[PDB]
Amino acid sequence: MGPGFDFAQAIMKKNTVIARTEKGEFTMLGVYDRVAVIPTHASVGEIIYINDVETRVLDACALRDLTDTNLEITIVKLDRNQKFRDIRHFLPRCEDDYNDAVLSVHTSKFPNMYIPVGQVTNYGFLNLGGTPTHRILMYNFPTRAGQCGGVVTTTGKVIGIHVGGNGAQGFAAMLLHSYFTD
Repeated sequence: MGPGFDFAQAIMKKNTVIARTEKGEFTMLGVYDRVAVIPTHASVGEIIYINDVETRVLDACALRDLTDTNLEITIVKLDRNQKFRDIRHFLPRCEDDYNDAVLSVHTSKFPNMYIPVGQVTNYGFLNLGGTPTHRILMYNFPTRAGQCGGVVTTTGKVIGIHVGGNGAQGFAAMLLHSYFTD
């Protein structure tokens, strides 16, 4: 409908796949080469389905900060025959608050879904499903089961992936440029 939805759509059309694990279907953001991200609660194993194709997992790393606190991001390298467009230059370098964000989801259940979530707070600590979690972003939208792995963007920035909600608020794990240096 406007420039926020335009940037979100451009990311969804080239940099997402549908990932299936034993714990469900997730929106999965591809970042560069064969490297993608997914919430750690997806429990990635040795094999994953990517757009309903059986795919070997070459590496999976559940990120934690240097306090050894959960970040809820898993970085996955896929045994896929095709690279993602490199979008690392759209990742923030530092922890920050944002205005006018969009949460975008693409699954069997929720295809071509875009949600204007508004203002995003650098919330920090969250007890997420019983697990102490850092670098959480918060937005005042009643997000639901099926939106985990959804991409959070502003115009020109890919800032996080949706990891949970409390019925009134939604929560994303930050994406930082430093996670994807090579």
